[PDB]
Amino acid sequence: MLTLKIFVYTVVTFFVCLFIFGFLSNDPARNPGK
Amino acid sequence: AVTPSLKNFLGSLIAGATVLGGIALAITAVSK
Amino acid sequence: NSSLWARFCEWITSTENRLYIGWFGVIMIPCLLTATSVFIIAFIAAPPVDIDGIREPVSGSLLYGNNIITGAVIPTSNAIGLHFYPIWEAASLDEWLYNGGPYQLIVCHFLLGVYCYMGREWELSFRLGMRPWIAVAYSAPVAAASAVFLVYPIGQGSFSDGMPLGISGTFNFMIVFQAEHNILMHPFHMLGVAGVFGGSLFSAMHGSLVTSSLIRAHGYFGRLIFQYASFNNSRSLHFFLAAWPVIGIWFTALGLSTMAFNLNGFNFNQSVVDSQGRVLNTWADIINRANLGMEVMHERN
Amino acid sequence: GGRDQETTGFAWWSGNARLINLSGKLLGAHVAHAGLIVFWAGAMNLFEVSHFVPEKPMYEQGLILLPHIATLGYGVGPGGEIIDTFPYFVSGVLHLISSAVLGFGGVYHSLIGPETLEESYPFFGYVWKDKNKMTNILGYHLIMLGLGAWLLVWKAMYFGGVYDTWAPGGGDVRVITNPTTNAAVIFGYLVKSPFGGDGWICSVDNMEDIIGGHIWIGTLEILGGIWHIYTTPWPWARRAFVWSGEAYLSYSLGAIGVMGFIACCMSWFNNTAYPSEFYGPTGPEASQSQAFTFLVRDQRLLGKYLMRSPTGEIIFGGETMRFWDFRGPWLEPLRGPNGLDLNKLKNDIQPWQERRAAEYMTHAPLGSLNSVGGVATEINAVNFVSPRSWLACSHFCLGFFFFIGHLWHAGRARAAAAGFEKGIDRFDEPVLSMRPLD
Amino acid sequence: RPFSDILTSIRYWVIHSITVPALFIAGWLFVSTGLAYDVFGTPRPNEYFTEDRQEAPLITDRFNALEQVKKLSGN
Amino acid sequence: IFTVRWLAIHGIAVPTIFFLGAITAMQFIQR
Amino acid sequence: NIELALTLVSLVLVVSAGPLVVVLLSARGGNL
Amino acid sequence: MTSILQVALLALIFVSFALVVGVPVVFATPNGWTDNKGAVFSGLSLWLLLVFVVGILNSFV
Amino acid sequence: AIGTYQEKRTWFDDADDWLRQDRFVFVGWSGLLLFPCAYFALGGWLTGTTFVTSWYTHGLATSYLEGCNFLTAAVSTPANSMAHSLLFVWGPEAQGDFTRWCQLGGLWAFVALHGAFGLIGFMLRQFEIARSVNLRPYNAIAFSAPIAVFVSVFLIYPLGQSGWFFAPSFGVAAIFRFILFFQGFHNWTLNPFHMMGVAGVLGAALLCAIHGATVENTLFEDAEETYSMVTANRFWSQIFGVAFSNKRWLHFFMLLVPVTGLWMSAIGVVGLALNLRAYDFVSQEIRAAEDPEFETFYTKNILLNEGIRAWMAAQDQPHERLVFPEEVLPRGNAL
Amino acid sequence: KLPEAYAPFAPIVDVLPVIPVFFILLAFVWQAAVSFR
Amino acid sequence: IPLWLVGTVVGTLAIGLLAVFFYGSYVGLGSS
Ligand code: CLA
Ligand code: CLA
Ligand code: CLA
Ligand code: CLA
Ligand SMILES: C=Cc1c(C)c2cc3nc(c4c5[nH]c(cc6nc(cc1[nH]2)C(C)=C6CC)c(C)c5C(=O)[C@@H]4C(=O)OC)[C@@H](CCC(=O)OC/C=C(\C)CCC[C@H](C)CCC[C@H](C)CCCC(C)C)[C@@H]3C
Ligand SMILES: CCCCCCCCCCCCCCCC(=O)OC[C@H](COP(=O)(O)OC[C@@H](O)CO)OC(=O)CCCCCCCCCCCCCCC
Ligand SMILES: CC1=C(/C=C/C(C)=C/C=C/C(C)=C/C=C/C=C(C)/C=C/C=C(C)/C=C/C2=C(C)CCCC2(C)C)C(C)(C)CCC1
Ligand SMILES: CC1=C(/C=C/C(C)=C/C=C/C(C)=C/C=C/C=C(C)/C=C/C=C(C)/C=C/C2=C(C)CCCC2(C)C)C(C)(C)CCC1
Ligand SMILES: CC1=C(/C=C/C(C)=C/C=C/C(C)=C/C=C/C=C(C)/C=C/C=C(C)/C=C/C2=C(C)CCCC2(C)C)C(C)(C)CCC1
Ligand SMILES: [Fe+2]
Repeated sequence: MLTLKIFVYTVVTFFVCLFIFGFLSNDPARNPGK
Repeated sequence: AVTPSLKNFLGSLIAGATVLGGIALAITAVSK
Repeated sequence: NSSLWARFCEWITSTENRLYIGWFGVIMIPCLLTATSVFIIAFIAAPPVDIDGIREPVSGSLLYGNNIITGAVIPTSNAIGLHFYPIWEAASLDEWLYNGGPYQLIVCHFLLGVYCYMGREWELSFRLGMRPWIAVAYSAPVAAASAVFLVYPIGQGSFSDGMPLGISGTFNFMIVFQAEHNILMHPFHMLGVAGVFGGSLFSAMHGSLVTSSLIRAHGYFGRLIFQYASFNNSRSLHFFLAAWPVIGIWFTALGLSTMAFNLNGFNFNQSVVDSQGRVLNTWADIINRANLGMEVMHERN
Repeated sequence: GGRDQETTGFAWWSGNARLINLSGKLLGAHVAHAGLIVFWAGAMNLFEVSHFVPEKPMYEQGLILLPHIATLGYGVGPGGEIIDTFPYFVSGVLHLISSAVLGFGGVYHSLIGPETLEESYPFFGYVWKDKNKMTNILGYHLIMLGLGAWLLVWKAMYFGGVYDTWAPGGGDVRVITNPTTNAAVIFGYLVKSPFGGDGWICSVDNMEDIIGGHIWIGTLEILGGIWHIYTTPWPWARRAFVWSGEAYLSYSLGAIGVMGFIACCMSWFNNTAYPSEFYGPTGPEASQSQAFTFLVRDQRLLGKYLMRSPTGEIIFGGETMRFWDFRGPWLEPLRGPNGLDLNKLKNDIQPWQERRAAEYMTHAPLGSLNSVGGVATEINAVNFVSPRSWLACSHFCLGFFFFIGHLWHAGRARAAAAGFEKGIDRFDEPVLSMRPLD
Repeated sequence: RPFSDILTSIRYWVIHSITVPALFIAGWLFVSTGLAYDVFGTPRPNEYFTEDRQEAPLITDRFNALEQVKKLSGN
Repeated sequence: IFTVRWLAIHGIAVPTIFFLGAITAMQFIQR
Repeated sequence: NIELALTLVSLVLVVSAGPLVVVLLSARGGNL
Repeated sequence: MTSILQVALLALIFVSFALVVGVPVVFATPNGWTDNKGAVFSGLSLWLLLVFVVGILNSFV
Repeated sequence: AIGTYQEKRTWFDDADDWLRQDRFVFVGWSGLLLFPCAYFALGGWLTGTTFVTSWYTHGLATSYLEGCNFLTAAVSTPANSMAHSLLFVWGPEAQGDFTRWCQLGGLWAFVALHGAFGLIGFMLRQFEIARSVNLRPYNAIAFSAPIAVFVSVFLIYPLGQSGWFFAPSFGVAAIFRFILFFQGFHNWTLNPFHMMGVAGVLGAALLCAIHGATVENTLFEDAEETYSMVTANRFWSQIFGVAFSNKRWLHFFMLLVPVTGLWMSAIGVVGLALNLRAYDFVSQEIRAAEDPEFETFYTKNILLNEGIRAWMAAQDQPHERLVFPEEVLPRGNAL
Repeated sequence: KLPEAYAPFAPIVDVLPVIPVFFILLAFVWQAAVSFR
Repeated sequence: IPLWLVGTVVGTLAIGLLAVFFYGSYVGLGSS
């Protein structure tokens, strides 16, 4: 059960880190013509 | 009017015919 | 992110995929897939669950003498209440299944998935260069899902009160909810019924009017209804189509959220009385008699 | 000088949107709205005081503000009894007069005054894209909020005190002497899960923790205010956020909707920052009090109303077993390390505990929109819906609406930043440049 | 002729200044005088139950229902 | 004057006003 | 009785406090 | 005493109603604030002073 | 004068010309059936909710005069003794006595029949207006669904039952009573036809919301379509997986979903009119009977239906004169 | 209840809390007077 | 008479009628 707990925690942390870093990667919203 | 029910039903028939005639005459008069 | 020359970042945000993943999809796809797999598995085969800690193992698995209509994923045991019950807390997998843990797993993963689904809707609204309010419209069914799966357990203090993930389970949840909170008489659910009926009404009218107009509209509707149509321009008509069902469902979800915290529907029992004080029955107290039947039969004890 | 749709591009149903770039008129609207908030505060405080009988409990009379003032130890004695109603009246009156001042100010800056005060008053002028000045305003308001939190701290510590409902023999206006400033204790409330048991910050169980957390938040907000006044956002901050008025409104809406949900849950569950002597029994508290009073009544004339928790503790039996996490001032004295112990339930029970339990049983948060108490299958005999139910329902509704508003405004802010607010460019579209195979 | 013109004009207000209150008062006398109970058959608050009948009335005869309702009511 | 729209509006309104008066009167009724 | 009459008077005065301002602006000054 | 407080507070009620009626129309009417600044400021000062004296009477009572 | 091939003007031509004038309100020939019938249906309902009582039919006080509000006011159906009598003012019962006719509950029959004919007149009005401007009458075909629902639940269902008593009375609370009555007796939720109808209604609401949101969001900046079909198609292809590539078929689907749902609901209620109901699964019933420990949400639903029936029949069916002693009323603790 | 000195002024207080609704209606009626510019 | 003033008056009377209806909902018949 503890192994499952650690595995699930690692999976969730990995996916949330991917989410956060991905949104940090996206270029800021800018207007090319203005 | 052999029965009160038949008398009432015939009265209703004539009343509805009167209503239809009235609406027909109204549309006729208001047409022109 | 930034994996192998940012190839992973390029692929996640790539719009050439048949289904746009997106950074919100990075959380939706695993969450929704986990919820889907666990729901399918539990529906197909799962031991009976004590929906209440009275030790009455309600069964909702197909293999346990159920059909699609009757089959359901039983809510979590009332003994667990609002406690977090993942697999690693139960003494064994059998105990986890016996207390209805799959229901919390599915509900949590599915709620996260639908939230990230609103997120993906925004992401592809922004990527394709259009106005991002399809997520706002989708917030209505998501709001109702949260109300029935998360807010109602929170208010009632137990996940056993959440809607079972089934059809007959859904009907039982609705019957119980009417018994305990008089859902029909609450103005917010009344407004939600108005929203759904008007949504169907306007869907039918819009379909018929556009189908008839597409010979290759405004005058027909104007002569039909005596007040004519204010939404002469198609943009306003389509905003009205968006707004009516959306806010109706927002308000029914909010009504359910309020009843979660024990704010029931209108109670007009004994509203009208005789001169001597004798209670004169109305439709309200016949609804009350029905509610009494549902309430007494619910309390299996 | 209200302009019109053609000159601003916003119709009357979006009229306030015309104030995005009118700094002075926007400030006037904000001050008028603050005057509205304070007007309602004072008016409802006065209304409830006019409709408040000290002998009855506040929750029996549907009072919302009066519990809030009483929780600060204003005109309340031991056990939740009311000594005098003057503090509540003066609170309401001061709110009303301050609201008059704020309303006069809000009418100013809006009807007549500098429409755009960017040049006349450079200190108060701001451009949404101007990160430095927006951070200056943010830091000023962080300093104000930290000062408010420290004012609460001073009220609790160096004043008459705060109403501690966990004091022995019920509760009373206690003066906090050693608030728990331990960082680990303070932040464990954040780290605590928001599920049953832990409960997140809604599980605070003593005014010491509340005042310590308020000390910490006041200090942190002061430090953040001086930090933001003297700093510009980092390149990552400038890259990860949309810098426009509607973007800031979106951020505030999301945070404030989260806060609304938090307030709903804390008012529904917490009974230390929301003492049950004023706001009435928590739903879990009502059920546990029902079980406890049935237990003592049947003992007057163990398996009937006691069982074993899944963890192992001794808890109340029946459908109230789901509420075994409830921790009340009237129940803890007879609670041992192994849940509830029979010896204390046999001897420790004082009459005040039984009286409070019966009172909480009678006034359960069950209710209806007709202000009719009891389950939906109950005749019209009583008129009571607990203030906890009203607060939780209203603030959940408001929090959900403001989350929806965050969604709307954040979508619109991203569109405006990227130029999609008008629509899809007719000449060319992002879709027309992509492969037809979806 | 259009709504704006007809409701804006004072002729509508003056002609309907003596009629709308007249209809409101007509309804008020219709209710207060008890004529509504007499004409629509609604029992008054003091006659829901008679001395003979102390429960909700029930009509069994399908054809001979006029006399049954006459008996069940106060009449 | 006695147009179709006139007839429709009056048929919808005169009973409406009468019923509103009746309802308001019974609001303050005995018991 | 008298308290209800005073409440009604206060309510109508409040209800007119705003419409009075808007009608005054519409007539006097014309800013509105 | 009590009657003096009641009359002063009724006067405050009426002055506040007058301010509600006047300050907005004074501000929004063209050339309104100009040439009437003295009148509106005197009204506001009277309202504030009357609130203060009402509070003083309340303290005495 | 005017006609196909030099046809002399007749009275019918003048009447048709007057009835089809482009005045403020299109009367049309169908107007003669719609306006009287619809007006009298609305008036009858309003009068019944305001003045007429339900004391002598249902043993209820349901009107504004008696003390009921908008929610609890209704035009109660006639007593079960009247069976399927149309309850004319001149009928064998209430022979011209308007007061007693109102007391008999005949006002419900008045409202129901005049509303049925008003619905027929409104469908005919849709046809007439569609022909007037030469458009396909798809709106009349769409309205065939609500007419089917009304005929099934207000006319066919009571006709299949013991009388008008079990029709839905025209009222909010009364309609809720009807809904709970179906739940308790017919297990109308479990009926597959109701399932299809609710699926259609919720799908139509979904289509309304989604179409409005997407058309308003795929609008073009600043004779020609105002929103980007390609953009919406791509968005839904890459979000959901399926998207509408044709506006014609999209709007026809929006038309078809609710109409089909309501028609299947009407078929199901026709079935319920004869008590032909998908109440129970015999296999699950026997499994539960043989195995006391076995329990599912379906068996719980059956128990709740039994509770509704037994606890409501005492007041909802006065004609039966049911007096259930407290010992026989089903209870959860008695299982 | 209210203090004795303000006891006669109960009725006005009874209408004070409803005034924000009157403010939103005031915004709407002012816009109507403006004719929805 | 301005149309907006007519609308304001109609809305105020409608709000008053609604308030009267609810008051009766809380006192008199249908109030228990
Ligand atoms: C946050 C609200 C806010 C903001 C940003 C402003 C900003 C401004 N006002 Mg406005 N004003 C406000 C509220 C506000 N005012 C209110 C509530 C009133 C009614 C009393 C007025 C009445 C008013 C008038 C009549 C005038 C202005 C003027 C001005 C400008 C210059 C003011 C200045 O620098 O002198 C500041 C001078 C001081 C002496 C500072 C006093 C600060 C003390 C300490 C007050 C207490 C503040 C403290 C934080 C406590 C907070 C209380 C809180 C709990 C409610 C500036 C654009 C003037 C202008 O534009 O023309 C020149 C002008 O003529 N204002
Ligand atoms: C309570 C919330 C609130 C607040 C604070 C504001 C504030 C404002 N709005 Mg917004 N608005 C609101 C709600 C609100 N509105 C709502 C709900 C709607 C929908 C109907 C609108 C629709 C709307 C539009 C369409 C426009 C505004 C505009 C404005 C500005 C008016 C500027 C001006 O010259 O006045 C114009 C008005 C007048 C000259 C007459 C107003 C007189 C009223 C009756 C005064 C009432 C005063 C009060 C009752 C007395 C108490 C105070 C006293 C003690 C001194 C101002 C900043 C305008 C603007 O600046 O945009 C460019 C504008 O165009 N608003
Ligand atoms: C801090 C809060 C806040 C602020 C400052 C703004 C500010 C703004 N919004 Mg946003 N908005 C918010 C919250 C906020 N909004 C929330 C919470 C929602 C979700 C419901 C929205 C949804 C929203 C939409 C959909 C739109 C705006 C728009 C606008 C702009 C013009 C609005 C206007 O003129 O008012 C006009 C005011 C009215 C017409 C009055 C509305 C009256 C409401 C419908 C009745 C409410 C009844 C009752 C109180 C509800 C209680 C519910 C209860 C159960 C809790 C302006 C920039 C518009 C825009 O163009 O933005 C640029 C726009 O299209 N907002
Ligand atoms: C024009 C539209 C219209 C329509 C379609 C209806 C339709 C209906 N009404 Mg309504 N009604 C209307 C207008 C209308 N009414 C008006 C204007 C009034 C106000 C006076 C009423 C007042 C009213 C009341 C008070 C009642 C009805 C009722 C009814 C129903 C039964 C009527 C019936 O069978 O007898 C009328 C039917 C006929 C006259 C048959 C018509 C066929 C021809 C024209 C007659 C025969 C002519 C022939 C040449 C002579 C044969 C002679 C032969 C005997 C030898 C039916 C649903 C009753 C009901 O069911 O309520 C529960 C009821 O109680 N109506
Ligand atoms: C409860 C839900 C509901 C209501 C109230 C409703 C109402 C309406 N829909 C109409 C149209 C439509 N309905 C449509 C699709 C749908 N409509 C639906 C559901 C509803 N439709 C659904 C689910 C669909 C999807 C299939 C279409 C396609 C149309 C139209 O073309 C038409 C329109 O233009 O839409 C605006 C109008 C019919 C014309 C008229 O005035 O009647 C004239 C006839 C009358 C009034 C006589 C009937 C009287 C009936 C029997 C009631 C009498 C008693 C009282 C008045 C009511 C009692 C109420 C209590 C129960 C509370 C009307 C506004
Ligand atoms: C006390 C009454 C108070 C009423 C409210 C006050 C306002 C006045 C309202 C007066 C009318 C009230 C209703 C009558 C109440 C009343 O007292 O009725 C009594 C009366 C029945 O009287 P008897 O049956 O005793 O009379 C026997 C015969 O002499 C006539 O039937 O009914 C009629 O008047 C005829 C029915 C209506 C007309 C015929 C049917 C109409 C439908 C025709 C449809 C044809 C089809 C067309 C297809 C297109
Ligand atoms: C801008 C504007 C607006 C808004 C505004 C606002 C919102 C304002 C507010 C304002 C305000 C918010 C104000 C206030 C005022 C107040 C006052 C003026 C007060 C007074 C008081 C008094 C007088 C008192 C008395 C008393 C007491 C003390 C207690 C006891 C009792 C008595 C009552 C006696 C709008 C949008 C609409 C439009 C445009 C314009
Ligand atoms: C007083 C109190 C206390 C305490 C308190 C505290 C300790 C607080 C804290 C607080 C905190 C500590 C808070 C925090 C918050 C946070 C947040 C809210 C966050 C957010 C985030 C976001 C929103 C993000 C976003 C993003 C990203 C991720 C990146 C990319 C881009 C974006 C922007 C999207 C106690 C219990 C003792 C007592 C009672 C109460
Ligand atoms: C010859 C005949 C008849 C007839 C009758 C009629 C034709 C009636 C009508 C009636 C009517 C025609 C009525 C009406 C009524 C109305 C009402 C009762 C109304 C009400 C309204 C309301 C309550 C409103 C409200 C509101 C609100 C407050 C919210 C906002 C808006 C509004 C305005 C919507 C009778 C049965 C005698 C007998 C048999 C044959
Ligand atoms: Fe469309």
